[PDB]
Amino acid sequence: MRVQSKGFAIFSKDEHFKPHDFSRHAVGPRDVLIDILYAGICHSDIHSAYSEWKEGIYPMIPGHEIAGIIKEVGKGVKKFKIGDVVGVGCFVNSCKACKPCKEHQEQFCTKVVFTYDCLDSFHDNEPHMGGYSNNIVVDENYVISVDKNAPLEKVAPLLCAGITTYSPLKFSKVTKGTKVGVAGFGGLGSMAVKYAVAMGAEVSVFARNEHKKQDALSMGVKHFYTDPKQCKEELDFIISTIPTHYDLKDYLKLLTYNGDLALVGLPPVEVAPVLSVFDFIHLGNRKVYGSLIGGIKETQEMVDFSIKHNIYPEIDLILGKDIDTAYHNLTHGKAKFRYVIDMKKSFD
Amino acid sequence: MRVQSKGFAIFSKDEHFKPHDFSRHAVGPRDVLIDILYAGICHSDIHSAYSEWKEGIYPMIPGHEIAGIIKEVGKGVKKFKIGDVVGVGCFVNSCKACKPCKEHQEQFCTKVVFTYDCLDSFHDNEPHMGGYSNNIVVDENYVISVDKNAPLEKVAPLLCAGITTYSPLKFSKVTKGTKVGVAGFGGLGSMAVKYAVAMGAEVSVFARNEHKKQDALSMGVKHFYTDPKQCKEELDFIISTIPTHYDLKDYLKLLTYNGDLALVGLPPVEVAPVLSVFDFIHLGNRKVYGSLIGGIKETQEMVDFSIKHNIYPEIDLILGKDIDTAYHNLTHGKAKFRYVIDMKKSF
Ligand SMILES: NC(=O)C1=CN([C@@H]2O[C@H](COP(=O)(O)OP(=O)(O)OC[C@H]3O[C@@H](n4cnc5c(N)ncnc54)[C@H](OP(=O)(O)O)[C@@H]3O)[C@@H](O)[C@H]2O)C=CC1
Ligand SMILES: NC(=O)C1=CN([C@@H]2O[C@H](COP(=O)(O)OP(=O)(O)OC[C@H]3O[C@@H](n4cnc5c(N)ncnc54)[C@H](OP(=O)(O)O)[C@@H]3O)[C@@H](O)[C@H]2O)C=CC1
Ligand SMILES: [Zn+2]
Ligand SMILES: [Zn+2]
Ligand SMILES: [Zn+2]
Ligand SMILES: [Zn+2]
Repeated sequence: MRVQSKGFAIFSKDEHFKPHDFSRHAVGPRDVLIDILYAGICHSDIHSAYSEWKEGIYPMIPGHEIAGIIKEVGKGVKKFKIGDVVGVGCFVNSCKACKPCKEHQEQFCTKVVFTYDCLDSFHDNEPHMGGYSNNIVVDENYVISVDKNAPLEKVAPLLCAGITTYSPLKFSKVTKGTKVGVAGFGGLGSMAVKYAVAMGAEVSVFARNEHKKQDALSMGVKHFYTDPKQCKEELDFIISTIPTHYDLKDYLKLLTYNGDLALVGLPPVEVAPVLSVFDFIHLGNRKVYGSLIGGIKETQEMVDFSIKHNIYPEIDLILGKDIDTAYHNLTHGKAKFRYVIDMKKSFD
Repeated sequence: MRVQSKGFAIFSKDEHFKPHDFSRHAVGPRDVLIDILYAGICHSDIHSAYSEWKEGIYPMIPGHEIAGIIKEVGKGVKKFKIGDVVGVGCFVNSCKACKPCKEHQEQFCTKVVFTYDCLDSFHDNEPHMGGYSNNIVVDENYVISVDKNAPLEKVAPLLCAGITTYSPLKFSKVTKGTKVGVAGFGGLGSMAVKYAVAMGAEVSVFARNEHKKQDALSMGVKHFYTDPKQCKEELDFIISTIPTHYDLKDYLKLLTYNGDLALVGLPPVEVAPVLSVFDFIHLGNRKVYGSLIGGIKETQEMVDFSIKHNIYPEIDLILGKDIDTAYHNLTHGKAKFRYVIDMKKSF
């Protein structure tokens, strides 16, 4: 039997979100049915909702920062029981037979099923629906285990903001004394800041004004800039989470010899920056790479780490009916860090 | 007293080379006068000659692969004597006072003087003339010491093709068992192969056809492709020397996790490939950087290493009057590896 669901859907790129009844695939012998308690809003939600990257699949239900409780399990499930506290991230399935799947980087699988705005090739190519909803059905190998005493409203954005920034920090070996820049001081940015500080880094933040400078300082940030040109120092590592137009050269030039610039931010495609061969050679010996989310394994490692060291996103709790207001704030320079939807209260 | 010279000049971006008489600044107290014996031809000479990157300064005398013999020294010269065999690469002066200068990366000095197609601010902003000529006057700190018995025609291209490929291989710590790809099998491509092979790497070459497949095999190349999509394994390190349009993503996607793509090739600016943020993220965990020539100190080390291990470019000797044919061959797929001008025989 298909699982009945409800959530907050957008029907085309210029409309408002509305309550939407729908259904998901039946609980298969390896699936679990999760009741969703908290749903983080990521800026990827907005880019997808508005078709800023590509043409979206509508009706769309975004949200891929999911924290909840296991209500039901398929009969072959071994990794979870009813009552378990869990999280779901940016994808819910992959082919499990390719090189990326075998290397625990399922996010690069060519048959990866992202949580929303993506056809589910494992269920007759039906559109997958995200986390702005009351439940979700996920193959057990894509579910993150969460400590039952962790604050669940704070856990939810670890599922995307947390892994996406944790991953390149570890990949570039950020450690004690590493000079780290964080460009874009929002949901991902503040997680990058917290992890780099917990890792022993000396952290610089680049924002567009000083509205959150005190929160930066309170996080242990050593330099706060409102323009990359103000930074007079060479950095070893920079993570750019910027979701609007900018010039990659302004950051690449800040790096020391053999420094890394890790790109996670994803502006709309028509304004997204590029680097040419001439740019790399002019600013030579400074390395650039991209990072996409993380694998299931490293996502589990990151959640475990974050709960252990009490490293959580700064969140503001809202209801499903506030989604349009949250998206406005996030696109007009009015947001703080993460918004999180209290899904139980939204569905009274 | 200005030094008198002659060589082979282009007078605008769409013309043929012509014999040209000209003069150079006098031998200053830290300068040496060098008699040019062999002048390597670099594709950078063509891009500059043809204004493919920016507005050229004409008349222009390219060549930044110079081997020769010191004929005079200024009175304050302390590293060189008359008779020393030496090389000159892509630049002839710098501020000496910035941080790149001090860290032996003079090629990044904002006041660097490139060997040609560049105004020399140390000499009243006059255009500097390169190596397609009988002589050159260079500050001694920009001159490379060359073993007096090394084969000078094969030394000349070390001064640019050598350092440019040697530097990123060292920077990326290519070593025994590293899987290395080299894209564009021409002057820099062949040097890069020979270094990587000498360093014990497993080497793949990427060309546009198989005309030089047997030569790759001769040099110890393990795999030869005519399309990057042919390559079915992951590479630790790729150096791209390509001077025409291509899609960077075809190479980036061949790198293993934590692999390096090193960019040195510089196609005309109007068709220079780019990577967007979307490209990097879709192809995550694979690092890209550019490399520019090398500093003097690393250039000296590269030359010492090459000479000591007998690692030399494959060269074909030509006359100065054959410059246009050589440029033709290099822009029409008919070149082998490096052309070198036999300067003593060119006048
Ligand atoms: N796997 C991946 O690679 C992932 C990528 N992302 C992408 O990361 C980007 C950021 O996500 P999220 O953290 O949720 O975004 P949010 O808006 O929280 O944060 C973006 C931040 O960047 C600041 N900002 C915007 N433009 C600039 C600029 N030009 N310079 C400096 N700061 C700027 C914004 O502040 P203000 O507007 O108030 O000035 C805001 O604080 C999005 O494009 C999202 O799609 C997200 C998850 C995963
Ligand atoms: N410091 C720096 O960064 C420096 C950069 N350079 C740049 O390096 C580039 C190459 O220099 P050089 O080695 O002298 O050039 P040459 O022409 O010797 O060699 C280039 C090679 O690339 C091959 N080739 C051309 N297009 C492609 C393609 N799309 N895919 C694969 N192979 C291709 C050519 O073969 P064919 O055309 O016959 O198919 C040729 O064999 C130039 O842009 C030059 O300016 C040079 C010195 C220093
Ligand atoms: Zn996200
Ligand atoms: Zn797969
Ligand atoms: Zn300088
Ligand atoms: Zn050159």
